[PDB]
Amino acid sequence: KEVRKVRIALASPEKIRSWSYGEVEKPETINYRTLKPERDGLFDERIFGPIKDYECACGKYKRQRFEGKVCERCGVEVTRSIVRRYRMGHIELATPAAHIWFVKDVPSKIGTLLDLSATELEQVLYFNKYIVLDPKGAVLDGVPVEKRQLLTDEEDARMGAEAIQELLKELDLEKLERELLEEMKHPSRARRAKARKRLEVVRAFLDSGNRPEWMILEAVPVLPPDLRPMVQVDGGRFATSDLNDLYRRLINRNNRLKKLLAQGAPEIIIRNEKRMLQEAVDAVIDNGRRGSPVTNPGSERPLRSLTDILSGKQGRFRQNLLGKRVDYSGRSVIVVGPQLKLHQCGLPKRMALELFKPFLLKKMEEKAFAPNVKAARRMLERQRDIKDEVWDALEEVIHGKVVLLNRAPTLHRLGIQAFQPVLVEGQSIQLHPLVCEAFNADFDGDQMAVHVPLSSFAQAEARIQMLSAHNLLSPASGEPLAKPSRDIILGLYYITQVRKEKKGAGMAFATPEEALAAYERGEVALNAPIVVAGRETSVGRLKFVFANPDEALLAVAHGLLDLQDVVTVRYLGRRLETSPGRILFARIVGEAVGDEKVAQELIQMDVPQEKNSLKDLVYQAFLRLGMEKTARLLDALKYYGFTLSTTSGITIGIDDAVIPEEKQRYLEEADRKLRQIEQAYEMGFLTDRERYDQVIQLWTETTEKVTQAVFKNFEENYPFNPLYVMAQSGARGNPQQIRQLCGMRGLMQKPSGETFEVPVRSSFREGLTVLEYFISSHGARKGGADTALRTADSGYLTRKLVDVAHEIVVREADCGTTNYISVPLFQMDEVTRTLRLRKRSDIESGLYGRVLAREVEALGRRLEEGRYLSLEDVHFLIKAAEAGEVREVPVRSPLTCQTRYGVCQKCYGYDLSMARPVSIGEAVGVVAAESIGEPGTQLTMRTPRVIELFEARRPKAKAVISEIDGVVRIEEGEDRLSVFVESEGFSKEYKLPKDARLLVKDGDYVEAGQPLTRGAIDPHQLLEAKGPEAVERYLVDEIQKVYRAQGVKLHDKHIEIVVRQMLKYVEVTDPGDSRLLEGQVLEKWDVEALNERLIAVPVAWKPLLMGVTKSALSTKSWLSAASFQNTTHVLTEAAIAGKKDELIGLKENVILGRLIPAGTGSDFVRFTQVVDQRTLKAIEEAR
Amino acid sequence: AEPGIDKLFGMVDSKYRLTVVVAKRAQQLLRHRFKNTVLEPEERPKMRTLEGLYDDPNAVTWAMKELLTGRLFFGENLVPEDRLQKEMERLY
Amino acid sequence: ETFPIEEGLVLDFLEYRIGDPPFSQDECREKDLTYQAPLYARL
Amino acid sequence: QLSQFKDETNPLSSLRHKRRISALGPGGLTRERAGFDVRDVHRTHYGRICPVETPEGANIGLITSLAAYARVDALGFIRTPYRRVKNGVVTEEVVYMTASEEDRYTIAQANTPLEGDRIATDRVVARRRGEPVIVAPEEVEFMDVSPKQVFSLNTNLIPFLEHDDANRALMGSNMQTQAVPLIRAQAPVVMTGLEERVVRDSLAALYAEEDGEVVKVDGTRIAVRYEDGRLVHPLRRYARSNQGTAFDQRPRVRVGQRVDLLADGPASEEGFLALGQNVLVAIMPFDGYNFEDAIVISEELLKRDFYTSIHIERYEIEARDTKLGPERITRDIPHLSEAALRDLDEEGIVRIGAEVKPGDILVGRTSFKGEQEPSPEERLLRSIFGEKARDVKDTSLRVPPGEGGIVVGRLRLRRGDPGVELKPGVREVVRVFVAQKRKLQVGDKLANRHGNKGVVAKILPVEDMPHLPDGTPVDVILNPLGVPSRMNLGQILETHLGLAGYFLGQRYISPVFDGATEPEIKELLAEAFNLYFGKRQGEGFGVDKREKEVLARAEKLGLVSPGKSPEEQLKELFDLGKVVLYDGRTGEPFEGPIVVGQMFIMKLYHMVEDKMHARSTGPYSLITQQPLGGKAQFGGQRFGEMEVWALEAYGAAHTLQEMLTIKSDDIEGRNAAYQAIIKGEDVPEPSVPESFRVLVKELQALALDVQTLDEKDNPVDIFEGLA
Ligand SMILES: [Mg+2]
Ligand SMILES: [Zn+2]
Ligand SMILES: [Zn+2]
Repeated sequence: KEVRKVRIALASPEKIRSWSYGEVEKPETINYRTLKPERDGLFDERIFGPIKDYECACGKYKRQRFEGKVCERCGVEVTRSIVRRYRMGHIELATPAAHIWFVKDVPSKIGTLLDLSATELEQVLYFNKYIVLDPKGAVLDGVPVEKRQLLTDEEDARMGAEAIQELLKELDLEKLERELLEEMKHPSRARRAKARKRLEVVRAFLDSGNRPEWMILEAVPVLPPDLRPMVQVDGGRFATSDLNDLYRRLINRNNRLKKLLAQGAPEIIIRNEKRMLQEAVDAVIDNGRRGSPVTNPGSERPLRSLTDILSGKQGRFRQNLLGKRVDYSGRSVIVVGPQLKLHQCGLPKRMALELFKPFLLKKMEEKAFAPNVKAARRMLERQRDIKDEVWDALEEVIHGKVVLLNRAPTLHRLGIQAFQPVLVEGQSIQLHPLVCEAFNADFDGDQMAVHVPLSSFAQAEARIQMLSAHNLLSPASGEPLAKPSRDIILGLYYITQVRKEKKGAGMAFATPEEALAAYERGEVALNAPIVVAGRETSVGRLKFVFANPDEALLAVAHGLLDLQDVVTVRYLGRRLETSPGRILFARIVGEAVGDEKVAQELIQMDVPQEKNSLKDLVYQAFLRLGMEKTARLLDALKYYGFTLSTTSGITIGIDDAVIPEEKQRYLEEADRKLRQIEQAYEMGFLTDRERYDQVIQLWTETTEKVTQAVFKNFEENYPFNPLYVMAQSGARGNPQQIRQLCGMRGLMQKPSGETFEVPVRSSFREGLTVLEYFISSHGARKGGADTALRTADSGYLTRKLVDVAHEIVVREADCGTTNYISVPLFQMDEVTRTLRLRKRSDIESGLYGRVLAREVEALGRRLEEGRYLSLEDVHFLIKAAEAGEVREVPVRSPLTCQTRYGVCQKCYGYDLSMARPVSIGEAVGVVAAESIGEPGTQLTMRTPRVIELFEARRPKAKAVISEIDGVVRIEEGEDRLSVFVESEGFSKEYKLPKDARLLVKDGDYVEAGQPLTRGAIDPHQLLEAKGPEAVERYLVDEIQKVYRAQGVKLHDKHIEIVVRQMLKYVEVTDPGDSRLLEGQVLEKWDVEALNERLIAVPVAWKPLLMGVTKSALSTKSWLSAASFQNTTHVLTEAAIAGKKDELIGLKENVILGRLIPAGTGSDFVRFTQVVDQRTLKAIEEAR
Repeated sequence: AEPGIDKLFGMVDSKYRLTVVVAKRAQQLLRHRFKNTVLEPEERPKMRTLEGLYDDPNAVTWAMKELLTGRLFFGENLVPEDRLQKEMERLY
Repeated sequence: ETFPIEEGLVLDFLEYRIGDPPFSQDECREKDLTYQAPLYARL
Repeated sequence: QLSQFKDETNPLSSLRHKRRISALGPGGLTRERAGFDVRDVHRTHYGRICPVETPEGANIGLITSLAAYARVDALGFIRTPYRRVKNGVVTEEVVYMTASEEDRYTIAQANTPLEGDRIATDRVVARRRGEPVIVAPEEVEFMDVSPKQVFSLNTNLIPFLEHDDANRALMGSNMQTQAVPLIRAQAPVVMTGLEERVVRDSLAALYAEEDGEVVKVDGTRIAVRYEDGRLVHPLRRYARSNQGTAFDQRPRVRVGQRVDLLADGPASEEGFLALGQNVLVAIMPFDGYNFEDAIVISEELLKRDFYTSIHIERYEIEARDTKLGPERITRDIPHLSEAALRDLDEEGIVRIGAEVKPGDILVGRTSFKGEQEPSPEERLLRSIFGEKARDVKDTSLRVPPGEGGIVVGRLRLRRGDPGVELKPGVREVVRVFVAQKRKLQVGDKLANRHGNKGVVAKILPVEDMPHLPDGTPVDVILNPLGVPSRMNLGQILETHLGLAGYFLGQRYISPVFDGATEPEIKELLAEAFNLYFGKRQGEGFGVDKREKEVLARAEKLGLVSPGKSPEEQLKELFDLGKVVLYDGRTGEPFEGPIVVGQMFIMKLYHMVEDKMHARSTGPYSLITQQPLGGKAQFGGQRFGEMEVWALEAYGAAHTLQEMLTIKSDDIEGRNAAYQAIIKGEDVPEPSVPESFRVLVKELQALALDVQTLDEKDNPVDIFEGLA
């Protein structure tokens, strides 16, 4: 058959024995002082007691057995457990117990009235005074009160923890009561709960089988996992296991009990013992109380009791769910260097081999090499320098096929890609540049694993999606990625930058003079004039739209023109001004696609330079071209992409860092200004804190000036020459990193939160005054802490993300839903209490490729309702916008689309990455959270604000909201700067302490009451004072705000395909049928349950907002989940109710070794295809 | 990237659905007897490596390139997943 | 500072003596044994 | 914990440990990545008696090192940096003295300067001054006493260590922690004679005693002295280090001289702490074989075996002895009998001076043992060929995955012996030694002293390279970008001043926050040019088309001044920038005043042949039922989480699942695989998990169940239960 819905839950003690089947009880001799194995009691091989001479009867056939002594054809030698399960029976019959009954008050606590001591009896010390028989001191009832001796005042009724096992087959039929009976306790308010949770309690059981068989009478531990034995080398051996010595605790007790009672052990003793079992049971289970250290007394380690390990987090569960292991894996160092780039990959002859060893043999079969594979490995032995023709074969395992390539760490699916292969020499693996960026991890000699998918249905299920030349061009987040990052730029950048060395501005009369003459001295590639031209003359260099302007390249070919933008007159489509220092550009990028014709348009030549407009060109080539070229092209800026930077170079010299000879002047100045500034406070005017802000605010500003300077001396005096320049404009290098270099850089601040008197005595071409390279250090190291915190805190934020979002897939395409959501277009800037126009990016990555809402009339061209707004179009509105016919463009994203079944097609703007709207199937769920796959490092735990909200945590202070709206109300007073609101109906007291003192004379629904101008308070009250209205937003833009001050090339889709979650949940409100007046049920189900059922009664829900983590936990299933804080707790209310746990849930499948319903596995694609006409014309006559 | 890859992704309903088809008409293809693909003359890719040549044993690429001959369809056709072996005799 | 561990019945701590490494250097590295140096103390 | 098995790598590193210093350990200040507070905490401070460039980034701050002038007399309680008081007197009342301020070694002249604005300090701030007034002692303590006092030691040893970002240095004041006895050593053209110590006080090399006069045999030992009579002298013989270093001690002398040194050190030269090999170098790119941040070596860097070393791995192999099977070491290895053995090994142990390669038996052995008795068809073979049967499972040593090498010797041990402190219940503890004349293939890390981790690109075979107009090619490159423009530094002054070495012929001493400056190099770059240009101008030429032409742009570029014939101009270029240069590729010139200058190259520990683990099925572990097993192999490779995600990010179903399927823990699936392909074509089996099968029971442990429920409720599947 084939797996499906995964059931679980209880298995009443009656069941224990079922699996238990038999085997157990007795003692657990962990071996003999002699022949190590067996013991005839514990991990004893089922029916193996030295020479049982039996048991082999149960087995039908297969092979012989029964060898009298020693051992027969049993499992002990082979098939011993076979890693399979083997249940033990436990002899357990003693009093009671408790399978932990968790830490949420279930399987007891609730189902009575009990807790805070529901264990005052269960853990023998009180009594659940069951038994009806006229009490005395004030009636009896049926619940704990036998404070010992009292249950001796009568001298049923028992302290014994068997009472839970008592009212068991008892308050079971009364379950048809609790169902009835209880809930009937309606209204009054407050107390409205309990019974609520109580409902499920009963409601989990009932027509959902099971029993309160939570009382225990037969723990059931296996044996396999332990019988591990002697480990040598280096410096120690001897060998043993845990869970067993942990197990023992039990049986011994449960054994000593019986024989220590039968011999009449009156009262006191009895309980004090028995209970041992109880405690002894909280063993194999969860060590959560006082502990049970080994080495007893032993003040040490924790017994691996399913806590911190096995089931826990990061021990077994968090380990074997994803922390698995390939088997053809491996690793290696890191290289780079022109090859064929893309689809190509380093990989070292030998190193490789093995990965392919299998087939290797195979090909060697029929085709020479060797005969039977038998040998094969027999030839791969002790590095018998194979080489000979073999190598000439491995490339038949290689050839065409491909492999992967990962990185440590990984915060981007880019993180793998995978390249086809080839092979140079020596160890260490090479890789093509760009990809480098897709790892933002320099070449500090790092390594990278190179797994290798083997299954044919995995390869195609790779390269054509994995090939580094596919999901690396324009990537998720927004912009592109497979661009020539550093270096390559300079290599070309150089081949551009006009050059105007300025020599003069004489004059001419059309070449006779000046032109001719001047070529003796004075003037050159300057301004000049003959009637309307400068000095782009002398060399005509012409041609036609053929295959060579000829001259140009051929002109410089000799000791003539300077390839670097010297300026001659070109000829291609028509009289070109440009120099070969740019025409070449085209040609190459031209030769890529064909007929420079196209290049022309696309490219920008009237401002070459190149830097941040390269992303573009490629990025634009895309839309208009399509991968199969992007490669060739993006893969040309490779060859030449280097040679230029090569046959040109551009070193660096202590010198090169040019001190701005217009410096020592600026400096001097300020100080002076300071001089008095100080010889001012020093007199009698302005408190210290005053001049403080001053002295700083003097260089705080003097700086920028010094900054300004250098960034020009360069761009006039020594344009490109100062290589320390074109490395910051755009190519590889920051700006406030040069002024640091040459300038001065000296604002420098203290440790905690104040700024230093003096600044840095730069002239970094000269030393520093100790204190300098000191206070500098002060600030310097703090960077360090921020970087390691982010990388180490990422452990809390990315995992939760990845989680809360998960099932988000997209089968089908056309759930045509209503309520559109217009993307904001103009934001109130609180610097300008008017309206700016947004950086024109948030828009971009906030509308870049989307699925329009309702018509787009404006500027003459009409954009039909429901259309994928191409980048080309955002402009069409972006630039357009101005006019004023659109201030809120419409479209639909995840802020609506009632289908938690996935996310459906065309609802996720375009599809970011591949030029096209969401392909079908795509498990955006991934990319989703994997969107925040370039944040971490880049941020600041060190306050962290990217979650204060993300988890709906009522922030720090928040500066509380404005409940509703209406009447101003500005009541002045003593020390309570409390301003309020009202309007003939009602309101309250809004106290704004000795903090914000900003008024207002109007109303406003919830604005902010004006204290926290930034980030509304806890939406936990906004949704309340509004609804998902403005609670599926705020954050949405309130978030980005933590990215809009740290680059970030994402928005739109991604971060908005997460929210949906956080609120989806609901808190039922007075319905009928599916019960749970309180409840918390899932979204979409409610719909269905307020649909199919609609055809009756009501189900009236109520939007509800949680957090994120809380969101991740308790979900549509039970399978996934766990992986968090309350490991047990979820498994608790997991069993009970049959809980079948649907299926569609990837993380699910994965674990359960089932295909992941998505990508190329989900419902949408089971498709077929094979058919070769006469084959399809085979069943076309055979059917 | 992939030879003609651009003529793929679109000429379908969506990425995966493509890749999918591919790796089927592969085993099914070559793995079900090398001589099976639609290609006829030399349009059948080769591997002119060292001194000698031969059809790339990497089947996987035939299909890619096989999806360039009008032949072959893809979709809920012929429900007898078994009968895909109905040819498993006509091609032996 | 270590009271003469109580229970007559009273122990006493008087003077030490050390050095005399039972395994001179190198030897130890040829094998193992820390270059430990035992002591004693009259009681 | 703290014990940090000494990192005796180089002679230095080690020392640092004897210092380092941490608030970590058992005292309460403890774990990784915070408790309650740790981020806002151990930040910087108010203690100059410590460098601020040594931690790292992880358990940062909580680890560093004390400094030179610091902790004398009363170190027993709270650090105490030395202080100067104008003349022959000294004080250091802890790093607590924050009363009366102090000066910071700047400007002077026989006890008193003239700054008139004493660059002094109060507590933390840095007020202008207030020349206390009287040369009559400092303002109760004022004078850096010397510059370096501010940093540890693992610091005051880098060139213009007053010209780079702090974090550049940092990512340097720890690289030095990881060197390598290139045997050749060199002691940097640039440096601080502190190396006068470094070695000595760490006792790398050796020393002396009063009288003098050698004699010696050299070979292994060394002569004596005269004073307190004769006195032989051991040494090293490569010896084992706690990681590989393998420290030797070649020496110096010949007859009689007593100052006062004696025999070299591991990484050493005449008392001058040498660590790396300062070959030439030169900024600029080349076929980007230096992208992001990489280096380019020249095969000649192998010719003269400049870069190479050695590492000793002790191989511990035992044979306890149960009661079923007794493990021993007869050179009469079973089943597999071949010349491959008897010739080299023989009688168990293998003679010294034997070359070894992967899988090569190291100490063949036996072991009785009968775990899996007689096979079926196998019998059809045990005779078919007639090799009868065996009785002692091969059990051998066989060199790990890979380690072709030599043998500095062996070593045997045994029970009941007086000196044998073996683990009870055992006998024998074979312990053979092997070292490996390293090298430098393609991958190892180079890095300098100012922060520039290498990563060999593609070493060149002479022909190519930058051919100096006078043949000399550039042994080393190091294209800018990465950390130069980025994460800034100075070093470079370690290039220019450098060339004033292969040429000028002198080496130099460059202190910190003092001396060695931008004009210095000039006055030095001086005689240098006249010199070099000299030769050629009196040897054969002076100014050539190429060598000249460039100079062209040199001007248009915004550099050379349009002056005298190509001489003058060609000069300048020197000074700072570097002379012409061409290219062993095309042969043209390198249009641009390139830069060049012997500097410093380290080649840290992170090699490659040591940091690599490739394989296939190899492992296959039990209990875990997941890779990690082999009395030969021993690799791994995690895919754990993330790695996953990113994969499902696309539709690698059959590939994603593939991991957790066959290539992970499908057991049968495992074999189904190898067999599958081994055999031939076939989409290896679908799948069947396992680790899960585990969890199930693992779960069922407690009162649970796992109806592997089927399709439409009632089918109900509980698959796994036998098959
Ligand atoms: Mg690193
Ligand atoms: Zn038997
Ligand atoms: Zn939709």
